[PDB]
Amino acid sequence: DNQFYSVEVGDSTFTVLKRYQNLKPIGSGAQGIVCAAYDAVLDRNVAIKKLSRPFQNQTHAKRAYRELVLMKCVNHKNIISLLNVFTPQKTLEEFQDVYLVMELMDANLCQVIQMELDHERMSYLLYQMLCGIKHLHSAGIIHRDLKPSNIVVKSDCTLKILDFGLASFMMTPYVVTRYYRAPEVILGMGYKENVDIWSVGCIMGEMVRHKILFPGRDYIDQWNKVIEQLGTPCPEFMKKLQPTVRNYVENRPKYAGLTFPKLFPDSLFPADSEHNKLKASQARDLLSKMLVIDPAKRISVDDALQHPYINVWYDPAEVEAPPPQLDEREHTIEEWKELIYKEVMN
Ligand SMILES: CNC(=O)c1cc(-n2ncc3cc(Nc4c(F)cccc4Cl)c(COC)cc32)cs1
Repeated sequence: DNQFYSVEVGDSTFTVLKRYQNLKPIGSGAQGIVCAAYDAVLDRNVAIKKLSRPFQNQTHAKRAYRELVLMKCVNHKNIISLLNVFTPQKTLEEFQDVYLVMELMDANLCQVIQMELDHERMSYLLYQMLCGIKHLHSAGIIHRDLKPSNIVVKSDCTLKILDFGLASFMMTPYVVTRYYRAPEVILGMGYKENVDIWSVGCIMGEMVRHKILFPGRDYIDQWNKVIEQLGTPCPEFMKKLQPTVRNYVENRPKYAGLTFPKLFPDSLFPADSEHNKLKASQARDLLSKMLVIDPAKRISVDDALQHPYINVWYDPAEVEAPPPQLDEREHTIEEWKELIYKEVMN
């Protein structure tokens, strides 16, 4: 009679529509436990994410509402698209949980990063990342927090970005991964579309080095890794800085910065055949153009898509697909609950 049923995965309770069977865990973290399942109605495997009272506080609520709203604005194969959204609760007063359903992928990009990838797969993953970012930008969405843990991949090299980036305080075991954020974000500068190119360069470089490029306890540590490796930025960059942050950055110890042959030596690249020698030099060239502190000097998304390392995959239908409510302010728990509930059941 009832449309739903409940099972215990890990230690969370999943109450899902009966069409979804054989729930197995695949991931946990920030704002959602996730299960794989078989969708008996679509005859395909899916991933199901549980949002446990997303309205419980501002940080959870703004992200839940935003990503439920934004996913109807984008339509692109390298960007999340939902198959279903539902709550097992019946009225607003009973509402607690939201369940999101998408295609089941094969792996997280963190997993792929730990592998040895030929140039064809690396360049195809990066090409798809840039296509998705370009689609987001065309829809007026600048991500600012692109990171591998929110990117998923299938065995055939196809890739999807799962989140929409930045707009806090969390009272939980949770901690935010900040290593892929641009200097604009680290330093509070304001930004344009190519803020996301930095994060792609951080992902790129980690595929080559198999180590996080700019680790650190906080932005303090992080900034130190940035300047130690790329060198202190030019005065032209300093002048963009708010006057207090400028003082801190200018008074940091001055480093000259390593060249990119030394940051990404030949050893890290496939370079036995002439084809692979050439691709290694094209890869390091692209790296040197997106790991650039000053956004005025950093390569754009469009130019990155024309780079010789990337454009071997080009095709008009992928990079330029037709683009498409609103982003809201501070609300109470009660108000967020109703906003999310109403978006859940359009
Ligand atoms: C055999 N397959 C595997 O081992 C793997 C499959 C995946 N995989 N595939 C899809 C997918 C979606 C989400 N998040 C999510 C969701 F489930 C539903 C709606 C929205 C969102 Cl953002 C997560 C959780 O990411 C932290 C992992 C996911 C990763 S490893």
